[PDB]
Amino acid sequence: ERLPYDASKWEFPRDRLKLGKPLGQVIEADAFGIDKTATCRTVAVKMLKEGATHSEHRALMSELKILIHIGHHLNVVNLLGACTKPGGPLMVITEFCKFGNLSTYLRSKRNEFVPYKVAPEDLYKDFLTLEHLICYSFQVAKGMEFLASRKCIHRDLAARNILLSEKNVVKICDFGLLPLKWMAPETIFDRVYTIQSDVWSFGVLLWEIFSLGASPYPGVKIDEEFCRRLKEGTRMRAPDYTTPEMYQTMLDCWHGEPSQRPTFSELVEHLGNLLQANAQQDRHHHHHH
Ligand SMILES: COc1cc2nccc(Oc3ccc4c(C(=O)NC5CC5)cccc4c3)c2cc1OC
Repeated sequence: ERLPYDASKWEFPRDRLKLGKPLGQVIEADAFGIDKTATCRTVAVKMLKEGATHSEHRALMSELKILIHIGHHLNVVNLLGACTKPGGPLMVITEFCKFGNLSTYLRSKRNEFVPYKVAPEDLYKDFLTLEHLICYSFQVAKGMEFLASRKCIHRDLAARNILLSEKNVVKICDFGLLPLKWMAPETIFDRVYTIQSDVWSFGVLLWEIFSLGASPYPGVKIDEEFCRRLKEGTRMRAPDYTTPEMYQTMLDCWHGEPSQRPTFSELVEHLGNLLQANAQQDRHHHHHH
């Protein structure tokens, strides 16, 4: 809230928005002239319900200022404008990501997956591959490195909070706002949220990605015994689409001591190298077959 609000730069006229169908509250809409292109654009709008508690108002208002303060980054949902002046409801507008959350998307591609491609490639039009999985991981790491470098803590980093746009570009959203499955031990037992606890979560996210949309800790009940084992040191087993290195990155993220966990910067470099390693390998697979 301390943060300022430049209406000149962000305010957008309400009658320039055509509110469409709901998505989640979040609504799909068309905005005319929302950006320089002065064209029509599909956008996602988060708005307050009729007569919302003045608490929900500043809540959504701070959501808008967080976005304005954080700034722009390709891997973080982009703020396009807002309706804050009197005359209608408060609305925060962001770019639209047509494919939705990464989790649901990955689940829908389980029958359309191959670790890598070889000619004839049309046998794999729009197929998910290891490069895709590692690439999504890389992008989210960069987004997190971006948020972290700004003292911003996600608090709920999971696949459902990752959105997918055109050309396999993923974006982080709903930051700084059961979920026990993504919470680090210290967050559960001490209620402590740090950048390092977001790393633990990144670990669960990795698992989601390499399980192609699976729910973490399958078959396990989330009770006292579950939390205890998390403390004892017990960890999920490798997911079905993981590579050896990736599962170790998960384990690293799930280190008991927060300080011993990798930083998002380290993770960006690591996943970056994995991505290249995979590409080289793929070039060979592709060249000899
Ligand atoms: C096709 O399905 C969807 C596509 C979507 N594409 C883009 C954005 C969507 O919802 C969102 C997600 C996060 C925010 C935040 C925000 O992240 N605020 C925190 C930054 C403080 C602030 C303001 C509006 C938002 C709209 C979408 C929702 C969908 O359905 C659920």
